[PDB]
Amino acid sequence: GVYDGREHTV
Amino acid sequence: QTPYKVSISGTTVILTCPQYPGSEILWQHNDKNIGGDEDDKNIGSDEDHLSLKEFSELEQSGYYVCYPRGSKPEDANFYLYLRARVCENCMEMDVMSVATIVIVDICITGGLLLLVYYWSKNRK
Amino acid sequence: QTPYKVSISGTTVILTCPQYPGSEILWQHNDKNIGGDEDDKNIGSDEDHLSLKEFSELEQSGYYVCYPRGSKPEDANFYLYLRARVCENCMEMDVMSVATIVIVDICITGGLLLLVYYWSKNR
Amino acid sequence: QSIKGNHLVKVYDYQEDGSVLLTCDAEAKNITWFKDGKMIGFLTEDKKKWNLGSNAKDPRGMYQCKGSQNKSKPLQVYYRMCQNCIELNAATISGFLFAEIVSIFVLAVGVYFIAG
Amino acid sequence: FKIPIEELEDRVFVNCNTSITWVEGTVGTLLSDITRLDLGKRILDPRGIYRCNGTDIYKDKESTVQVHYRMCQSCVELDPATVAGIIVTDVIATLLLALGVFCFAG
Amino acid sequence: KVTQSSRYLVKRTGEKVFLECVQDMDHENMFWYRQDPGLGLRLIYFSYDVKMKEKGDIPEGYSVSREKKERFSLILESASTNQTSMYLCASSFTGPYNSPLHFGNGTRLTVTEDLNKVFPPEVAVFEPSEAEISHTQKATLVCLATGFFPDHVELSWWVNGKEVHSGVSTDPQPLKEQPALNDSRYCLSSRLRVSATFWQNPRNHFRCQVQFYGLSENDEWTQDRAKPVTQIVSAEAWGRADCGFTSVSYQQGVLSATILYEILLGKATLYAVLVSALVLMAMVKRK
Amino acid sequence: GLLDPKLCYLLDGILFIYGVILTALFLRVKF
Amino acid sequence: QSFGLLDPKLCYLLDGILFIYGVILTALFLRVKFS
Amino acid sequence: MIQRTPKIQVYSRHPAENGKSNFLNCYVSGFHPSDIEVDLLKNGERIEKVEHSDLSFSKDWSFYLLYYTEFTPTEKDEYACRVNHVTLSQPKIVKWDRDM
Amino acid sequence: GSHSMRYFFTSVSRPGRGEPRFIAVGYVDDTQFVRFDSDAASQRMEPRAPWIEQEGPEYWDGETRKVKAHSQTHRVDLGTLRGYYNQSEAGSHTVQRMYGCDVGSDWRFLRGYHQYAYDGKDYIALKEDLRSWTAADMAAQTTKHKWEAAHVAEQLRAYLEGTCVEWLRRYLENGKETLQRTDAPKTHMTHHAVSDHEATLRCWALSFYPAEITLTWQRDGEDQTQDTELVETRPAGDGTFQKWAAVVVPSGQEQRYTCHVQHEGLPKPLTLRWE
Amino acid sequence: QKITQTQPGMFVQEKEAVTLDCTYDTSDPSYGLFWYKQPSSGEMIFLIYQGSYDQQNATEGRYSLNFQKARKSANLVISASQLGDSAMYFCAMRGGGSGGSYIPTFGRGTSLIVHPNIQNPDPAVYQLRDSKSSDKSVCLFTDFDSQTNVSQSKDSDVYITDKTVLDMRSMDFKSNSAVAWSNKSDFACANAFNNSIIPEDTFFPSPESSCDVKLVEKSFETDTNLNFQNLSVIGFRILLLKVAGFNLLMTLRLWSS
Ligand SMILES: *[C@@H]1O[C@H](CO)[C@@H](O[C@@H]2O[C@H](CO)[C@@H](O[C@@H]3O[C@H](CO)[C@@H](O)[C@H](O)[C@@H]3O)[C@H](O)[C@H]2NC(C)=O)[C@H](O)[C@H]1NC(C)=O
Ligand SMILES: CC(C)CCC[C@@H](C)[C@H]1CC[C@H]2[C@@H]3CC=C4C[C@@H](OC(=O)CCC(=O)O)CC[C@]4(C)[C@H]3CC[C@]12C
Ligand SMILES: *[C@@H]1O[C@H](CO)[C@@H](O[C@@H]2O[C@H](CO)[C@@H](O)[C@H](O)[C@H]2NC(C)=O)[C@H](O)[C@H]1NC(C)=O
Ligand SMILES: *[C@@H]1O[C@H](CO)[C@@H](O[C@@H]2O[C@H](CO)[C@@H](O)[C@H](O)[C@H]2NC(C)=O)[C@H](O)[C@H]1NC(C)=O
Ligand SMILES: *[C@@H]1O[C@H](CO)[C@@H](O[C@@H]2O[C@H](CO)[C@@H](O)[C@H](O)[C@H]2NC(C)=O)[C@H](O)[C@H]1NC(C)=O
Ligand SMILES: *[C@@H]1O[C@H](CO)[C@@H](O[C@@H]2O[C@H](CO)[C@@H](O)[C@H](O)[C@H]2NC(C)=O)[C@H](O)[C@H]1NC(C)=O
Ligand SMILES: *[C@@H]1O[C@H](CO)[C@@H](O[C@@H]2O[C@H](CO)[C@@H](O)[C@H](O)[C@H]2NC(C)=O)[C@H](O)[C@H]1NC(C)=O
Ligand SMILES: *[C@@H]1O[C@H](CO)[C@@H](O)[C@H](O)[C@H]1NC(C)=O
Ligand SMILES: *[C@@H]1O[C@H](CO)[C@@H](O)[C@H](O)[C@H]1NC(C)=O
Ligand SMILES: *[C@@H]1O[C@H](CO)[C@@H](O)[C@H](O)[C@H]1NC(C)=O
Ligand SMILES: *[C@@H]1O[C@H](CO)[C@@H](O)[C@H](O)[C@H]1NC(C)=O
Ligand SMILES: *[C@@H]1O[C@H](CO)[C@@H](O)[C@H](O)[C@H]1NC(C)=O
Repeated sequence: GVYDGREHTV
Repeated sequence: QTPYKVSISGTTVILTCPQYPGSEILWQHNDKNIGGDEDDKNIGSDEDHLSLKEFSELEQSGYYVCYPRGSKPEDANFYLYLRARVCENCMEMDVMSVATIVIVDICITGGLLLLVYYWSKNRK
Repeated sequence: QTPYKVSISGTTVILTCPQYPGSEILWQHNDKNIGGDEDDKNIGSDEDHLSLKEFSELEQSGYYVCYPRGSKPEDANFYLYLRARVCENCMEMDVMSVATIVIVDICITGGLLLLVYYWSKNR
Repeated sequence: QSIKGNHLVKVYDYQEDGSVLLTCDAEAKNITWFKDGKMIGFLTEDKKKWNLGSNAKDPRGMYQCKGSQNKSKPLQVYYRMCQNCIELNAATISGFLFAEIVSIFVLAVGVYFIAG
Repeated sequence: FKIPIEELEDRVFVNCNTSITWVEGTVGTLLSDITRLDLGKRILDPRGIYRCNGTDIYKDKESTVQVHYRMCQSCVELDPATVAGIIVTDVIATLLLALGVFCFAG
Repeated sequence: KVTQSSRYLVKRTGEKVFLECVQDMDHENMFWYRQDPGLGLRLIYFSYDVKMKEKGDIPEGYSVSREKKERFSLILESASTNQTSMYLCASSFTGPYNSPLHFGNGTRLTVTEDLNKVFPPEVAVFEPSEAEISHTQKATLVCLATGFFPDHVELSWWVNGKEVHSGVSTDPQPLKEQPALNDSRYCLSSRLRVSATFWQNPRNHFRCQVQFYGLSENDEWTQDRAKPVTQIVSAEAWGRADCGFTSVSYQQGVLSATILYEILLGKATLYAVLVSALVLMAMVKRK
Repeated sequence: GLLDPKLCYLLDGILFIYGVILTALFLRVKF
Repeated sequence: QSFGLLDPKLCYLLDGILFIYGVILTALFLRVKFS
Repeated sequence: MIQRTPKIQVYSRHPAENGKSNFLNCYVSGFHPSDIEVDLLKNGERIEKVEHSDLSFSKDWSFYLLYYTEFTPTEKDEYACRVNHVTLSQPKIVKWDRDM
Repeated sequence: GSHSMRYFFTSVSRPGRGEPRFIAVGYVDDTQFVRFDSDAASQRMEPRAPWIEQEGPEYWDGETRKVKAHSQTHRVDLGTLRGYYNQSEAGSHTVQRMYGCDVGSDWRFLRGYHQYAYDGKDYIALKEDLRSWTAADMAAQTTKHKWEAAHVAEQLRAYLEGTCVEWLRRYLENGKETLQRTDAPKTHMTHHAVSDHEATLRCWALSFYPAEITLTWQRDGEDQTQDTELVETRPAGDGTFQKWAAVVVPSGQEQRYTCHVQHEGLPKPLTLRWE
Repeated sequence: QKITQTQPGMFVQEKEAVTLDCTYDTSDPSYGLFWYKQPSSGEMIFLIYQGSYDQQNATEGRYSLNFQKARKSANLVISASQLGDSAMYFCAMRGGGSGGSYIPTFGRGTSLIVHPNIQNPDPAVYQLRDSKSSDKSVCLFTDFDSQTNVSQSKDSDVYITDKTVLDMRSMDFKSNSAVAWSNKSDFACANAFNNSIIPEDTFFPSPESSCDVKLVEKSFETDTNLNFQNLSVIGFRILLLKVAGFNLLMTLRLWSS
């Protein structure tokens, strides 16, 4: 399974 | 403009709204219409008077407004805030009443004193 | 501990900061800086007194604190809770004052009566 | 009794003391107060209410408030509290008659003796 | 770190998280709750100085509060004109009495 | 910080109803929930983020819209009686790592088949028994609000013009007057307990206030009785000591004594003037 | 107790007449 | 239980002054009459 | 923006012997960026049906790919793969050798 | 023994046509088992191993949604990184992202990693403790600060030490036949005379799994670190790998040389001599 | 992915610790558990959160969690219970989204009631005075043990509320109370709570009244107007005294001649 948390941009 | 007339006689309070002469008048108290033909004898309304018999301070104090029929209360241009204590038998002591009582007491006592003085001279 | 000094006259309240004799002081009331703004005529400050004119019981009652300049206003560890009912021309006086004024009035009138009678009797 | 419609002055009653207070709805910093049209003072951000004193003196009159906009409509205040009203019951009239008869008798005796 | 003073129905109370130390003034009565002290009715003008500690943090720094109440239990409206009138009327009465004494002597 | 458009709403069947929900935490996931007695929370719709949406387990009768990031609108196309419930909106981040839902205060909605059934409450206050005062030196005032529909009221106690929170106990929920049948109005009670010394001071003023949420100004009313709009109904009382000596008796006595002493002073000064005039005439005629 | 001032008024009313009568008697007999 | 300037000590104080004056005066009157 | 040059290997899945089916592989690795042109040639001409794997990179962020097709080696045929990249001035042709 | 799960993401901007090209691959050890391509017609996450097809529709829906979220994040990242470096709007640039986790023979957590790169060079990475960041240049510092404010590392550590190991264990269980196998290399050596005097000896290694192996040359015990050529390990196209190493020697000295191979599928490291 | 709270309704004495139970099952590799409290106002207040991959239990203020991953339980522990803890408590779980469903699942709900410790009980039934604005008679049953508990009436015209706890911070007194009222002439406080099992020696006031004049005069206070009027009375008295003395002296002066 791929990462399933909160997404954050650079 | 011209204020309301407030008349107090015993436990009866009469409110008069002089504006809009001749036109029929509707009354609201605390945003509730009053004075209509509802089955109550304490509250009555005629051309420009409102009679409230056996006035109760706690329930009947507050905001009163007079407006013509077919209009809205906010279009009325004045509000009245009335808070009063009523008495069946409470004679007021203002300057005029106390002065009147004092003067009449002086006059009656002086009349009796001069009468008895002349009577005493007549006897002795 | 040296308490605050509170004086009420009419509708004027004066508060004195007790334990800061050698520095300029600042006042806070209910977590808001008060006094020392050189404005707001009804509020004034001097060496060690805070003066409040036209005191309002509803809005001017509560906590008061005094602190030296340069110290953040939470190091202080001595507050004053004030609730005052002020009144124009209203002056405080006890029943003892009424008793003493009645007694001295009666005494002086009686003494004057005796003096007048003695002065008039011989003549 | 609506904010819209230029009704802004309200009465704030039933306090621990007998004071009667007036409140203006406008959110403006400066509040000017008028009685019968003429200005009677002004208040700032710290004070929100105008004091009319104790209700035992029967405050009566016409009040308006103004902030930054035009003047609000007048509100009439009328108080009738009977701080002097006396219930004229049996005890009161009995005391009155006793005092009256005692006083008339005393004066009558005095004028009888001082006659001649 | 101000000591909370609470105003219930007609009385005034001091609230701490610990025992309250009486420094001066009104002694007050304990409620059987150690962290609360009752000072009585407000119209009796309770005045005093009290001291206590904390509990969440600041468990080594003290705090002191002074309560001062003034509710004109004994105040009275006195216009300067009214008191002038009373004093002058009393003076008139005392001179009238002295004149009566003088007339009685003769 | 999640805000819903309203807290109380009453509508007639067949209307189109709008419910709003705004959050300012920049949250991705948003949810609309419905609460019913004995059923717990049931999800109507949810949105992963802007412009996408997915049905819940009870999506029948509702539609949603997520045109913006911070808004999630719910729509009832045709209001029906079986949509009367409490509605909640929630928002959160994405994923299961320390991301709880953040709810608003909720919105209670009642749908009625006729607006003629909306009624305001009747409010009454009852003074404490003297037997209780004698036995325990405490006084308990009781407030009753009866005959209102829907159950959208709030109750408060005001003493000497200030709101009171200590010594107050209110019923958690309004109760149906007759639960046997449909079309039943509601009732509510509250209690305020005070010391006996505070109660029998005649200067104290007590008031029970009920805020009622009803019809709005955009509703048609074709009935003789008054339009049941949002309003306030109160009931007041003075402190009462049916026996003993109070301040009003003392005040009456003082005024009576004042007037009697003024009358006596008038008589005394008349006699003084008379005797002075007699003395003056005697002195004038003597010489 | 007896915070009613009516009793105080009754007492001063009795005392006043008693005092004035006794003053009149004493002052006429002595003079 | 606060009277302020309503403590009955004042009217009763006036009564005590009047009573002492009256009792000493009537005692003097009886003394003179018996003398 | 450093640019790396691909490395190329040409081989077969199974050991080659004439007559049976097998797979020909051209394997490219260690290049950046990821745009690349790879072809498999039989006697110098393109082979139509060629499959390739999915793009992936190594620890140093350099990409690699594998291209493969079915063929049948004979003694008289030639096989190669042609690669063109942005870091190459001209295309590079690598021939298939049975011993490598 | 030890095992690992790895994920690779690449996004390349096309400044003239369409949205950036996005490609994602997932690996367990040396076996690819999943992929996604934005230019394919399905627009879904697709299986690439026989043992992963056991998963149900909810698995594929969730994976598709998360990977599309990944691609959106990469698009915004490209847009921002263009501004951060003051580059024109006409060029094409790439962002690369890789993360994964390791477990030991007891299938307990061993280590994790998460790394980012822009245009082929390091941008920002997570340290070994998975609690603080490492920035390459000044432009990365800003991002570092922002992430330190947003507690990104806490989420990443929770995923890496947690969910990653559980998914890896489930995969290892469901794919026991193929994932836990080991294939010993098939080995032989060949000889080729160059022209007339020298010659080359080349020892091979065919069809072994996994891909880690060692090849060495010895001349009567002499370790020939030089004079030998060895190529990179290469895939065979069916799940196995190939390698070979060659050495050039004078003729008649073949018996003096030997090739040593050690894989983990060999019980004892081998030793090959010519013929 | 489902949660069950088996037990509806819990009771606890104040200053005591209580435990609310929650059991879950899921197959999602990543998930979190978390609790809410809903008071009578109707809002949901977040309490505590714990993930499935963190050592130690989550603690926040008086709230703690007993998390047993082996037997799949997440119990909520409340320490030193207060009267304000009476609410509805909800257990919830959410998942990663690939090993299970993504949308959060909630528990059924568990109600908690805190009972006060009554040091000196004194049950009584009182009759409230008539309101002169409504035709209702109100009986008040107060000061029972909090182990006593009340039932509804069979009569459709008689309304009884449930028990309610009241707190007086003015004199730190806690009490239990219930209220009954009706529309009928035969409604008396003697039989207003027949159907309920009231304890023995419950005080029933006599219909007559009692007074304590001392207690009445305890609550006496004045204002400035009363003080001014009293001073006016004193001044009038002294003025009358002086005038009367002058009058008597003058009349003795003339009567002597
Ligand atoms: C007597 O004890 C109570 C606690 O039993 C004290 O009240 C507590 O004071 C702390 C102060 O640190 C409050 O915590 C604060 O919470 C806010 C909001 O979450 C946060 O922003 C602050 O940084 C701080 O952490 C705590 O909430 C509060 N408890 C309650 C129930 O209000 C009280 O201060 C004590 N009395 C005195 C005189 O110190
Ligand atoms: C100076 C000498 C000649 C005295 C004059 C006659 C006295 C007998 C007068 C003086 C003051 C009078 C009192 C003044 C005030 C009161 C208060 C008044 O109070 C009330 O109880 C009435 C109000 C109510 O009951 O509601 C009752 C009469 C009384 C006792 C009056 C009774 C008669 C008194 C004692
Ligand atoms: C407030 O706290 C201080 C210290 O925390 C108390 O002072 C202590 O008093 C004891 C006497 O029993 C001494 O032995 C200690 O040395 C004192 N401590 C310090 C730091 O001086 C104080 O008694 C507390 N007061 C209250 C009201 O709780
Ligand atoms: C709620 O009441 C409405 C109106 O009586 C009904 O809604 C119907 O729901 C069914 C599905 O169960 C639909 O096929 C009908 O078209 C709906 N009717 C209308 C008028 O929309 C039904 O009685 C209740 N619905 C639910 C979901 O409980
Ligand atoms: C939404 O709910 C919050 C509570 O979660 C309300 O905030 C409370 O407001 C009252 C004022 O009556 C305060 O005494 C509380 O301390 C507040 N609680 C918190 C947690 O802030 C808020 O008022 C509600 N919103 C509306 C519009 O009523
Ligand atoms: C939460 O607290 C409970 C209670 O201490 C922990 O459960 C204990 O775990 C140990 C493991 O060594 C057992 O010996 C105890 O018997 C358990 N307690 C009970 C009451 O059975 C639990 O481990 C804690 N949660 C976490 C995540 O650490
Ligand atoms: C108050 O509530 C209930 C009403 O039946 C009684 O509490 C029961 O106590 C027994 C003790 O063995 C328990 O087994 C029951 O489960 C309890 N019932 C409930 C509903 O909690 C209690 O007796 C009642 N009070 C009185 C005085 O009877
Ligand atoms: C507020 O009132 C004062 C009183 O004169 C005035 O000077 C001041 O200008 C007023 N405020 C503003 C904003 O004008
Ligand atoms: C306010 O009242 C004045 C009355 O003189 C009027 O001229 C003015 O237009 C009013 N302002 C507004 C905004 O209606
Ligand atoms: C109202 O009446 C209908 C028909 O008689 C019945 O089905 C319904 O259940 C009643 N309402 C309630 C709340 O029971
Ligand atoms: C009883 O109450 C109902 C309404 O609740 C009213 O209509 C009825 O007249 C009442 N009966 C009496 C006897 O007051
Ligand atoms: C109601 O209470 C009275 C009071 O003792 C009792 O006599 C009567 O039997 C009770 N009725 C019922 C139906 O319980």
